[PDB]
Amino acid sequence: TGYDLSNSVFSPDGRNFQVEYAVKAVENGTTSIGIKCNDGVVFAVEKLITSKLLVPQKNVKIQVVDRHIGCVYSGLIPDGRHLVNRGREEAASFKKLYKTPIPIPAFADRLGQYVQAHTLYNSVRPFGVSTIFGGVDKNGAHLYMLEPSGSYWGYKGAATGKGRQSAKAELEKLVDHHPEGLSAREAVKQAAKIIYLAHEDNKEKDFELEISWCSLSETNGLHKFVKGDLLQEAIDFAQK
Amino acid sequence: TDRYSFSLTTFSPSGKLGQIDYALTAVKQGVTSLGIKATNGVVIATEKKSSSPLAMSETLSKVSLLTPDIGAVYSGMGPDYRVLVDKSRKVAHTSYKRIYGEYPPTKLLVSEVAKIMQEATQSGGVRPFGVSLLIAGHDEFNGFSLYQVDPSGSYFPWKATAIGKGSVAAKTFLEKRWNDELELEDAIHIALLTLKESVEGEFNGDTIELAIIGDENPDLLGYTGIPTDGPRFRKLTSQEINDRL
Amino acid sequence: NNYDGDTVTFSPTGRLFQVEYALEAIKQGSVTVGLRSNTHAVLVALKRNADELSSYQKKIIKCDEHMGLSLAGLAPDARVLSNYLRQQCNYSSLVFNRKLAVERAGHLLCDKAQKNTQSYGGRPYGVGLLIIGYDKSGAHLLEFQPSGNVTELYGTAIGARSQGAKTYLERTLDTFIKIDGNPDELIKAGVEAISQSLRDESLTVDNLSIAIVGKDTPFTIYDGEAVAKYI
Amino acid sequence: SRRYDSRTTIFSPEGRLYQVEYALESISHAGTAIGIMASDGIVLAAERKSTLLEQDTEKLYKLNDKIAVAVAGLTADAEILINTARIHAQNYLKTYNEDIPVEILVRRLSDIKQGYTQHGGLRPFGVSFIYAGYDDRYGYQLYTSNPSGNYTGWKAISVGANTSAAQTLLQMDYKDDMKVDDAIELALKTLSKTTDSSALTYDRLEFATIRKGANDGEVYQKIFKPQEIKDILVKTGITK
Amino acid sequence: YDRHITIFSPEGRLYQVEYAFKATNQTNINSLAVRGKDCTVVISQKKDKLLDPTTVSYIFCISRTIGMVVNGPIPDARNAALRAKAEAAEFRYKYGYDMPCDVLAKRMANLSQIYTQRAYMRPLGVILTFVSVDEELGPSIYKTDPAGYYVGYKATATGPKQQEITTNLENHFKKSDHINEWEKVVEFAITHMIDALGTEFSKNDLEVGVATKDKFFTLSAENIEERL
Amino acid sequence: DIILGIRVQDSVILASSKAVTGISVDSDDKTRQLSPHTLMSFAGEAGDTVQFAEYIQANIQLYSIREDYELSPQAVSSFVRQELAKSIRSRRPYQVNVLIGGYDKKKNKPELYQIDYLGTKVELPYGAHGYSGFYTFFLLDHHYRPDMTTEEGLDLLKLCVQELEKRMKGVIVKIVDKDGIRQVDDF
Amino acid sequence: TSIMAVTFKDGVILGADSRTTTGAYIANRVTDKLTRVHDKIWCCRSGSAADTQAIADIVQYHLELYTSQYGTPSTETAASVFKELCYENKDNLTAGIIVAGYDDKNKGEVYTIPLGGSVHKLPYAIAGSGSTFIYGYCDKNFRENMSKEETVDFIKHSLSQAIKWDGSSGGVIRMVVLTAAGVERLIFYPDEYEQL
Amino acid sequence: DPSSINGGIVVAMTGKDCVAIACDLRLGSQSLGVSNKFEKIFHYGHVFLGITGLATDVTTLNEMFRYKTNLYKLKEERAIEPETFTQLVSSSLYERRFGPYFVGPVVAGINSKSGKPFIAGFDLIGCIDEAKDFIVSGTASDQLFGMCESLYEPNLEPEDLFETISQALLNAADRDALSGWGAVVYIIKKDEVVKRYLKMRQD
Amino acid sequence: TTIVGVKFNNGVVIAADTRSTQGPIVADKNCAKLHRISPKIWCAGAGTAADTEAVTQLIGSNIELHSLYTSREPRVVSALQMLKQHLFKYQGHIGAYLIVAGVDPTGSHLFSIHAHGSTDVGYYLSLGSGSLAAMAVLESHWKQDLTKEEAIKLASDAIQAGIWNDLGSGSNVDVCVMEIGKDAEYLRNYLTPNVREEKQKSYKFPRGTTAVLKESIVNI
Repeated sequence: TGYDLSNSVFSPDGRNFQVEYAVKAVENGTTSIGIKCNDGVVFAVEKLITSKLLVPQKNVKIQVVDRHIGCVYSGLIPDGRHLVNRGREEAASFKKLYKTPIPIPAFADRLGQYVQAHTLYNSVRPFGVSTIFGGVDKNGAHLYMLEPSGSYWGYKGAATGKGRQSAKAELEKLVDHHPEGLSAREAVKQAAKIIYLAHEDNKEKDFELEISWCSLSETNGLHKFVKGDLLQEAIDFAQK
Repeated sequence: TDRYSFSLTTFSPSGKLGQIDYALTAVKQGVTSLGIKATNGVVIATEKKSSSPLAMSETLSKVSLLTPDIGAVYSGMGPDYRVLVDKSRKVAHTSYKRIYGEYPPTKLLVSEVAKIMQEATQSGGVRPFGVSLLIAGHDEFNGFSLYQVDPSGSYFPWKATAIGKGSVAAKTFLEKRWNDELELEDAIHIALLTLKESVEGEFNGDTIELAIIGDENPDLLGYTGIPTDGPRFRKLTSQEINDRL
Repeated sequence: NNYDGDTVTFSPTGRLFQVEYALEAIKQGSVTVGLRSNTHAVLVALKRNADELSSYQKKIIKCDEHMGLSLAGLAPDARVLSNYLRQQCNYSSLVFNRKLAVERAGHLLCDKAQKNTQSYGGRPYGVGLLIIGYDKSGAHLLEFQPSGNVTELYGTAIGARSQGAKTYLERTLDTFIKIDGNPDELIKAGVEAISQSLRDESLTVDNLSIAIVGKDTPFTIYDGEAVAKYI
Repeated sequence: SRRYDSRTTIFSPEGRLYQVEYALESISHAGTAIGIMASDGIVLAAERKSTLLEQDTEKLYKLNDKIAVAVAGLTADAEILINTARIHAQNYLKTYNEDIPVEILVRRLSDIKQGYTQHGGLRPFGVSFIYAGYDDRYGYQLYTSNPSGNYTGWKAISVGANTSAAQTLLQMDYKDDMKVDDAIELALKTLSKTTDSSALTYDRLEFATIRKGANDGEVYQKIFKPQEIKDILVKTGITK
Repeated sequence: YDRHITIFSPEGRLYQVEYAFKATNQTNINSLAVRGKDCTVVISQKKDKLLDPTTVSYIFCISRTIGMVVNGPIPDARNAALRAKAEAAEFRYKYGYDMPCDVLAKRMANLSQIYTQRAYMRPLGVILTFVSVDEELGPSIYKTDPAGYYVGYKATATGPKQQEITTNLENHFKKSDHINEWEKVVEFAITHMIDALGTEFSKNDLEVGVATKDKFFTLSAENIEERL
Repeated sequence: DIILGIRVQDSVILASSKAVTGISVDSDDKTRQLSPHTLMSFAGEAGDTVQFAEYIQANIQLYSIREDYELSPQAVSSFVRQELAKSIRSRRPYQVNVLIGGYDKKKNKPELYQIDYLGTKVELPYGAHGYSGFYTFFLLDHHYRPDMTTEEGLDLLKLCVQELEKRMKGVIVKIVDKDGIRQVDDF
Repeated sequence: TSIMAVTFKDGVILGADSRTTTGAYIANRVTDKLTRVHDKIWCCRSGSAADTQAIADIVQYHLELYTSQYGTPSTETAASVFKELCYENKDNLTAGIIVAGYDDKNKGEVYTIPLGGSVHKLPYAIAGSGSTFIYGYCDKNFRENMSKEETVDFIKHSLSQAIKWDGSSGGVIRMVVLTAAGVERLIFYPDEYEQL
Repeated sequence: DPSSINGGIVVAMTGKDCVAIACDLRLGSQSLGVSNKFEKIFHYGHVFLGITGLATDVTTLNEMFRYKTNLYKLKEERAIEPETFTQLVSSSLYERRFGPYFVGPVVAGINSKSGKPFIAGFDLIGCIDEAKDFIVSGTASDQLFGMCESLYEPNLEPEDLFETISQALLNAADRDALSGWGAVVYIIKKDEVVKRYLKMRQD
Repeated sequence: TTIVGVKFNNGVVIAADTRSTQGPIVADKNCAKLHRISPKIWCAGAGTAADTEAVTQLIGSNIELHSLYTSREPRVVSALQMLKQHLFKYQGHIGAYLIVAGVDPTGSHLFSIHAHGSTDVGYYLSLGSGSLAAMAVLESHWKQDLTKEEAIKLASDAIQAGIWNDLGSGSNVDVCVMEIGKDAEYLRNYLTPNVREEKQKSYKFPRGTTAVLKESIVNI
């Protein structure tokens, strides 16, 4: 009843309704997916072409933290940019203190603490984005997903946004059919296919596909966009 | 972020501070504790209730040494009492001992605790403490003393008193057995008899806490050499309570 | 509606109503059009006046020698954002001897707008902006909304009845895309586009303002007789 | 946190301060205090509100060697204000090497009270004070101050549960040429007549006098012990 | 109202604290802690093919000797874990010896009490169980709740199905404190949980934390299977 | 800098040099009437003296307005001493020495106080600041009597001023008594 | 003070003397200049005793927090934490530190932080007042992939010469060996190393 | 040296059941005598304090200690004893560890409950010196030490203690250029205090 | 001043002299230089007397509060750390040179602390202006295993050497012994080898020799 009008107010059943409303805001965004391969991570996202006047290949969504972390999000894009700026500040501080690129689980914990801190007071609003991020460190490849409540987990494959159900089903089938794992390029192709399949829920507007990856044997442990012939091959595979 | 710069305790149209009354209700729902003043000591007593049968009740003590000659007990909310005891010890050290080299008298320390409790009923964005305190002490120039401090910061000196669920019955019993000539042993016996009425479960040394402000204890003073150097406050072990039962 | 009191409250469906009210404030402003080619970028603005004895409200603000914008909505918010953009461009020039990119300025405006929709005690801005510039990557046009969303487009229009101008721009995209080296033709295309949003008024030298930036052209504003040849 | 603010420092449509009036109503339910000034001294008499427990070691307080106060209301707020007043008197003595006039201290306390009424978001002090003092300017002085920040000077005054009846009694039987003993008798008679109890015993009273002499110098403050109160009650005629 | 912030109800209650207690049971996971007179053992009941199982855990290593188990939502759990790690490190720096379990529990309980008394702070909907082998007290289990209340235990259980485990533990102790046996204590706790709840806990259904004299560690799934 | 003061049975007489220190042609007055029955004379570093004297005068006038009452000379001297003692510990201490003359109406007696820049207050029958004492104290010690009248005090002050002029122009002479503060014109 | 650290085939070895002086008076015959900051990360301290002790305490605290949050820190990370304190407070502190660590991947590593607050990674490092007298000998005798016995002998000879020529160094020779097998302590008395 | 600008000396001795505290009266700037009526001894109830050093610091400390003793009496409802006042003086002095008062305070009194005379001295930063025989302070401290180590006896009646302390003070002040323009002695018993002004050579 | 600390088989003993001077003039012939941080933790301080006393008092108050908070007996290392950090914060401007000894649940401990914050651990330590003679005695006679009686004798001998040979040290000897299972034993004036001989005469003046100008009664 009256327990939904302020943040950080427990309901009689032990719920925070503002965070659930933020999840509702997240559910209205576009579909963002992440796949963990044998030696890296692949991030894919769909961008709606609302008007033909939008300049193609501009308005980049996927963002980079340090030189090895990739981040994508679904929900209110400015909130995602705020979170990415905070993550860049955290990574810079860690690098300055300890002279080593920040490990992915440590970065995930710092982001989670920052998101959680916005559910503790009624003078602030929870973040309305769900974030899929990851990369490569000395321990290997890591993929994480973070929710508006501040809870995060590590995933074999993650999906968020309006077309999350079909994307999750496709990711589960992909994981089941490849127990050994997947290569980076095969992961890029599968991400293209899954984004195209998940777009079939929203056929009212056209979309553009954006793909990035961070792999040890393909990018030497750095985060790089897919723009060349590989992007066209992935698009052709998805449309096939 | 913190915008609670305004008082949460305000006067009702009838002239009553609702939050302090509600804190008093919370105190009145608490377990019984008692204090009795004798000619050569003071006794402070309380019941020890366990949240779980698997909990080691010895790790939780409802009677706390404030100074070597001053101790305290409470009825109400436990964590509030714990924080208040920490603050009281710190104020005793930083307000009196670091200035005069001596521990404060009982009355001044009670006044400091009362100031702390009052500040929680007028400062912004703070809930008043939901405890009532009984403080027993001894000082050179005033003798033995017993005080009661309320959630509003009001404190009163008592020859004997009780707080908690069985407050009225215990107060009547103590009124009927006051003669201005009791000794410490008589006061301990009276306290045990009064507690036996207000305890519904087992009544032994593991469910009662007793403390005394009596005579100096050179055994509880881990050094020798200074003739002027005693910790009057003493907590009775469960074995002694069982023996007295 | 109990969820529209402040900017830190979500609705049960996940909507921020103060942001939507600021967008509504934008939708009641005078129409402005932005357009660009591979060599030049142009802004066309229709001014408004209180009455005949009044002057017309300025709608185009210069940010730097290579960058400017036009506003639709609450003018003081446009002044605040324009001052911030001027400071950022000046900082880039002073510290790096570098001309600030248009995309980075859009990012800065997005970040500044986002902070006003998440904390108590502050309202979102009440203006939409069209930003044109020329940098090492060529000509750029951006659209900024007070929700923080910034988009890069070939052309657009904002304000009241801007849909007709937007449809005209969408239809004639391939034409004005290739107007390179002929600034007057691009300006005339923009004027024709903004003519689609007029209902009961005609363009005059008092209510029409134009701005242009380009490869060899610093950001310049034409008003009054300077636009008489474009009517 | 705007919802939870009660706005303790705002006017009413009639131009009244609700918190000040409510604090006055709160004070109207406290033990009665009476101050009477004669030609050669001042008498303060307060009625406790009682059990058969410790009394010799709550309503009468000492500010300096020449000024005392009687309290009606919350005791802890009164103690706060009394500590501030004692510090102020000592500061005045340190600065000017003279004893502070009564009116200056009273006005300082009244200003402190008024500040809580005008600015800030905190509740006012629910305390009324009766000041009895001596200075070289006017001699013996009696004042009262309420939560509204107003202070007044009185020949005879009462504050508390039965102010109306006590004031009506004091309007008669008071003369400008009375003595200290006559003032003591009048205060005791008024307390006995206004008391809502079976008898006016010594264990429910506090007494104080300020006069000249009595094994002292210019001015002596005497705070009556329970035995002295009993003797005075026997002498006057109450015999309770 | 009085049911939205931490102020007294007319009955002297604090509704937000009670609601945080309710929130502590959002995850349907039970945990059990026992002592073995030379070690302390805690066992939790971790319950999607897309998740990475190794990243799911409610058992934290606060320091070299102190371990923690949390009942409640994972964000508040990680908040409390970070706070406890910082407090233990500060204690060791300031006083020159390792922080004991009971003092850390008291400090966390004081923070919880501060939350229950200050309006702008909300309580954390978690229950914290600290285990160690103190150099002065031997095996130690202490528990703190959203109300600011903490106590030590001979053994303890947390979760929705905690009454059955508590009753079974009390019956075992009445038969007869502590467990007179770390691996044996771990197997005892596993069997106790199996008897209390039912079914057969596989290596993926539980997580085990063991505190010995100079260490606290967590067993892998292979070690848990070795226990089975 | 000549600052001198003599307290006689019913009054206080202060003398201050009417000289400055350049090139100009004026008749400087180094005294401020703190109250109708309290006067202060000052000497020391230029700038600091006038500022300090005006600050003290403003505070005393404010107190007099607030209480509708005149502070006694003792209270004024104590306040000035407190101000100087605070100043000596500050970042920029005042380098000012003062003589305070007054006529206590309650006690109906004249009072003279001498305070230095450190904050040392002394009540004296006669006092001086600077080098006036070194050349005046022999005469003051030989000739002073506590029961002297106003004319006798003026004659003694005239002898002191002549002695000062021997080892050097003119002085300003102020009288504080029951009728208040006045300036001597025949001197 | 004469401190050094030498990398060898199986790990690293730190060595130091034990003399503390207040001018001409030996205020402590038996000083431990080898301070542990983590289970297999140690340091040799030279300069102001108070400054080096405070820095080592702060570094140990920071590394404990790092271990609780992120895992086992590397030797380079510990050297960086030392470097931050030395460089940012170089106008108030006098500290020359040799950080020596072991890990499974990098084996043994040595970093030197001289006055000023710069960090240099070296196969071996030497510091202190008595180091100047052994710059040649060590440069003439250091090899790589030496066995444990050879490294012990090298450190013993070098420190014996440094003690012999430097009046501010002396006492016993303390050594700490960091290898995969763990941490080992060694001590050598004057009657042993003075016959060399 | 600020402590040697104004001059002055204070002595204190213990009797059988009595105490004595004496001071000089001179106040001078550098070498010119300003006042011969500057007393360095004050009392707060039955506790006596004598301060040597800067005259401004003497007055300031007297006012501050009067403030603190009045507040102590108001809160405690009893006068402060010499033993507690000594700790109060030490703490007040150490609170200015780096901007210290240039003072030489000496405390003398009789404990009301015990009746035992008490005496103590302080440096400028509050170090306490407890003595059973005597305490000296001022510019003529060495002369006072020489007089006291020779004239003092462990148990003296107040009549003899007066002569002893007076002779020590006078003979130490006659060898100090900055001390001596008059002299005051206080003889303090349980129920009586006597103040005497001595005759002196002046110059 | 001379201050020493010596360990033995089941505890630790500290010792000090009792002379405090201001230059060449003796200000206090019997001064206490053994300070009680806690009932079984004692510190002996040289350098600035006021600094030593104030710092020991502050650290003792904090240690007592910490012991109440933790419900445990104080440890020597805690006092060492707190003293060390407080002294290092002031960069040597607090002139306290301490020997801190004690017994705690972990055993017996002896440490030395300098005014800049450096600390040392040793079986035998000396500090003060007479520390050289005391250290000469300690190096001459200290043994690895000592009984309580031998340790007391050795510490007293070192303090006596400082008394005899150092001008800034003298008068009496104060000792404090702390044993693992016993109470702390504080021996004030354990040895008093400097007792002034009787004077050649008595200088008691006859009554009436001092001239008096005025007399009055003071009301207290």
